[PDB]
Amino acid sequence: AAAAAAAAAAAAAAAAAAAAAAAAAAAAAAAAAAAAAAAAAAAAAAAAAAAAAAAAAAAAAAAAAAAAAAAAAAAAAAA
Amino acid sequence: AAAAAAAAAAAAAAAAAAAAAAAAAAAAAAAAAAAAAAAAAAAAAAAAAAAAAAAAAAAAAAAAAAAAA
Amino acid sequence: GDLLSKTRRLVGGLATREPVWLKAMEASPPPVFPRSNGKIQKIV
Amino acid sequence: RFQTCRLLSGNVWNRELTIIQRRILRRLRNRKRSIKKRKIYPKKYLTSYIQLQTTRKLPFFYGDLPITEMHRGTKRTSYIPFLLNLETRFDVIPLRLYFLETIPQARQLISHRRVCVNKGMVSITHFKLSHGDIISFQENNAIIRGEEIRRSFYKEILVEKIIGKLLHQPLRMWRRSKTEWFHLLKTKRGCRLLLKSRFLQQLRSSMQEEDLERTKKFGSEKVCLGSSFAEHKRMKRNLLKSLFLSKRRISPIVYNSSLSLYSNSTYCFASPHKLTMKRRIKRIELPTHYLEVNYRTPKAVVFYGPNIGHIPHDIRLKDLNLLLWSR
Amino acid sequence: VIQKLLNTGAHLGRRAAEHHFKQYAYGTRNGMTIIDSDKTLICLRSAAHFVANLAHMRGNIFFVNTNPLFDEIIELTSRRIQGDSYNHNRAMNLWKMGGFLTNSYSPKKFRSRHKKLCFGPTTMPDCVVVFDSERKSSVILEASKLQIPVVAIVDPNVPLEFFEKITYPVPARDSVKFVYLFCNVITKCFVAEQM
Amino acid sequence: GRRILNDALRTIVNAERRGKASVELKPISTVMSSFLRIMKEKGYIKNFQVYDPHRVGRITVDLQGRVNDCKALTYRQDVRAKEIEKYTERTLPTRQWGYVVITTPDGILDHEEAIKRNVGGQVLGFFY
Amino acid sequence: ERDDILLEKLNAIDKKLEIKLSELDHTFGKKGKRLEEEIRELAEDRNALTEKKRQPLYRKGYDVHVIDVKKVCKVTKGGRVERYTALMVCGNYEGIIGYAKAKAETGQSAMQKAYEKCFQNLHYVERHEEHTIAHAIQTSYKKTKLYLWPAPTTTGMKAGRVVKTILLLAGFKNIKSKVIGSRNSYNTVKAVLKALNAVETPKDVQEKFGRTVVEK
Amino acid sequence: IEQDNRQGRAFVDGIKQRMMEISVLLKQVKEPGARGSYLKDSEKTEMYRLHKENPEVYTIERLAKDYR
Amino acid sequence: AAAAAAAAAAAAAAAAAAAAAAAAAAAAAA
Repeated sequence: AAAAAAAAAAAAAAAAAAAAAAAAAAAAAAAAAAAAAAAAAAAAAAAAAAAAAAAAAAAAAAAAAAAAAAAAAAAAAAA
Repeated sequence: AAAAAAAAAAAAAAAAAAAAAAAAAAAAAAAAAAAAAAAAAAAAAAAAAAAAAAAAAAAAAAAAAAAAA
Repeated sequence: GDLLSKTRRLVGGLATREPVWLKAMEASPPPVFPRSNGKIQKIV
Repeated sequence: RFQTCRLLSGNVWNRELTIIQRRILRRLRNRKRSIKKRKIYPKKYLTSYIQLQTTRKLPFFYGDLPITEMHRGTKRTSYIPFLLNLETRFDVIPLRLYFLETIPQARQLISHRRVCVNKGMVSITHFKLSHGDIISFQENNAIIRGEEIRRSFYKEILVEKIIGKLLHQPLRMWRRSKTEWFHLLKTKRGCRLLLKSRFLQQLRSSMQEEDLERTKKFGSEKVCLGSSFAEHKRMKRNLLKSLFLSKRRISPIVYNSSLSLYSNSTYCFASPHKLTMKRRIKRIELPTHYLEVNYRTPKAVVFYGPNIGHIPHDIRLKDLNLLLWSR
Repeated sequence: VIQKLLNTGAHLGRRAAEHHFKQYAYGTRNGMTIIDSDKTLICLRSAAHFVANLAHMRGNIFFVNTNPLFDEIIELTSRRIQGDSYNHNRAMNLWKMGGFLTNSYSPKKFRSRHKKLCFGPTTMPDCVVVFDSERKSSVILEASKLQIPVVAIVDPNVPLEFFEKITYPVPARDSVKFVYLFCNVITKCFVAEQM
Repeated sequence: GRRILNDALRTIVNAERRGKASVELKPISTVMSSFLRIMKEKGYIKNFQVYDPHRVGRITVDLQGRVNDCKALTYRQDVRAKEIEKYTERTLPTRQWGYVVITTPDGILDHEEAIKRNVGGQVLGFFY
Repeated sequence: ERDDILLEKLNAIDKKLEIKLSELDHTFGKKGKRLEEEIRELAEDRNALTEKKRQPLYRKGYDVHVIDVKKVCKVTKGGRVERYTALMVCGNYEGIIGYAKAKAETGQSAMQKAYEKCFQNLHYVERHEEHTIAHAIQTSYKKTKLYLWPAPTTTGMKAGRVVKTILLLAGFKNIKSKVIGSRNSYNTVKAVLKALNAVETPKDVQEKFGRTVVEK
Repeated sequence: IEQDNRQGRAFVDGIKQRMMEISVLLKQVKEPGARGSYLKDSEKTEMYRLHKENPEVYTIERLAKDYR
Repeated sequence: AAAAAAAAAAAAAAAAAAAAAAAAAAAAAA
């Protein structure tokens, strides 16, 4: 797939960067909303960044992909 | 895309070099995320300032008495 | 502390730097069994 | 007295260090204070040595009362009579904290002269006053010490500091004559306003910079980083993805700007405290846990009591973590 | 299950009563004691996993043996496998003895290499794996000193001063079959593992 | 307080730090059954099945493995309700914890339940 | 640089392993013509290999905590032998406290000969709120006993000397403590160690159910 | 053109020396639970003016929370 | 050209890294 591999490379790069960043964003958001109080803050945050806390975010993104694909496809098949 | 593969080896070079040389983010990320999310005042302003005071100690002491010197 | 948790508390309180067997040590705990009394039953 | 500084192996704030005193302090401070405090590890009760040094520093600071005796009066160790006498002993603490020499200059003042509180003379010299106390000189005190506090706030915070920080390193016998000249210039109540408006703007900018230095000391850059976590990643995204989009799939000046501003991002958010400094002058730490003065004519009612981390200690946090075992 | 059939065929669960532990014995048969072979297998699971994980950081291992009945079974390993050093495998052949594992950076310079070996290699083994009865005690002591984990075969015969400061005990109990292939399990491990 | 009580408690403690997990005590009692249960639902043990309600005497206690020194008092003494705040300072860890056990007319308490109900009685045991 | 010199020393020792393995595996034949090189390169291996365990003496194998010292004068009587024993305690004000004990032939030499071993065999103490200890506790060595009671934040350290210079640079500020029995030194050390390591903080007491509140 | 938007915002960040200083003041505010200012006495005579004229609206809550 | 810019990024970034590394090596003296 000459001249086309770097394209998928950039797509994966952008998607992964945004995805993991939004992941830890949601993790620390849930924390700071509930307690994230004093040192449980550093605990949960570095857990989000070293432990995954991002695999579930990407699974929610893939769920969004499948659901919205189904919606757009059934719409276009209503045509 | 083998020229792009050489560029991507260059990109891996920039990335690994940045990380293992100048990354300085393991907990300052969390600390300042809270600092900015503290962009306003409420009955969660004293809570915020005290959480910042009592989570800056871990970073300061950890760094200055952890390693590398 | 025990040989498995002493070391964790040590490295966590940042006493010494990490050993090269820690991630695997925790990943394969030791085979504990229910604490039972004496009386090895004579089985027949 | 300077002899006490010689004993304390350092500088107990003798005034007007004559030339051979300059010599002897350089000798003593460097050689002795180093050699003892630098690398010894003695069993020579370094804890108790420190204890002596601090319990000897503090009494001159508060004139001449014995502070071991203050400790002993209560059955505690410390920090309570400290926060107390500093809540006020009413001449040695407040009159110096604002405008005087805590020594029998600021003493004997309450003995003979007056500083009426709530217009009430309190001539006891050891009063404790807090929570709503108006501190006011008399008028025949004012008609002199208005000028005295002006010549203090300027000759001793503008003039001396400004002949310091500059004109300094090669020759001090020269800062001598430069102080003569700037004395002739401060003689002038128009020079006052012109100096208020002079290039001190530049020195204040440089001071902002040096405070930024002592700030980056312990992670100001790390919190700047965390607070702008995306933005650098956004710059990297610009660079790498515009790379894998425009080419290898205006590009050259896209790379120009991306390189410049991105490398500058990383530089400014990871420059680690090149201190290397020659010396460090000291600020005057005015009390705003106590309320200010009508500096025009002294009317300086208090509004609150003091804390423990905002006190003029001539001692580092150590040895006072041995005296005041505080966080 | 079938593996339990195989262990039971392996003349292993049964061994005379010289015991300090009883968390293990299924019973006794007056000349043997029957340990819980499922616990045997579970211990193997844990420890073999631990070694196959330590692999994923490739930390030196340095087996130990002194009873040369396993010599051949073991020597099929530790050379081109695990540590990979056949020359060190020769140290192991004739080692455990001297100033050991804590004064490892000893001189030991004097050879006069007349019908002697005198290897003295030196590097921190991040885990230890032994199997013999008791002469090797120095390795256990010094590992417990310097916080090195150990895998060890323990029979009913083990004093508390070992049975409690050795982690990962494989209570295998070699018995009437004497030495039989075991190490071929750890041979499976670490090879076709490191990917 | 009796001495069969002290006996039950010390047999518990010694079996614990010996390392067995299930024991049996012959001379049983109501004040002892109550105390086993109190320890239980405060956490310190696992099951306390008493067997013979009358006339014989046998308990089988199966244990967790917590600290449990728990000396059982012998020489009686009063305890009001407002004196525990200072008297339960003479346990082993004076400040943090241990439950001085008190007996009441309203059932055998510990010092938390006591200072809540504002009832008194007499001390019986300690906890550490 | 640390890893650079480490693997570099490893290059040295690997050429050592190579040539000395070769020479060993040549057992068979005439003797001298290999043993000369044997002695040379093995002596070289010594000089190089011992420098790893040399390193801990000054620069690394040396953190930035602070240390304090003890010392006495033991004896042997072959003639009138005299030597010196000495103790050291490392602490970092956050609580990592460790110690060490070793002997030498003169004071500063013994102080030294421990000054680079205090940094091994480290035990980590858990100072509750950065100023004091978690509770009261008794703890005894052979015949020295010890009692630890906290104090609210403003009293200060009420302890002796050998115990003060440990609770100080462990990071405590408001402990009161009573050591009783033997008034010896090296038992108060290791008594403080057998004591502070005995405190079970609420994190510990969550060894069973129950989140233990602090009373706010 | 997205690229030049990007370069504009990257320049925006590059000229953000000041963010170091807002972080300065906000961590100082962190330090003792206090606020990093003087009021410079212009605010003090200003608030005296404000309240003197308006001792009806400018409570010592309005005023003192204005000037913190 | 863009490959020249990629290696240019590697160049400038490794340059900055080494410069600050030596900077710390010098700041460790005092």
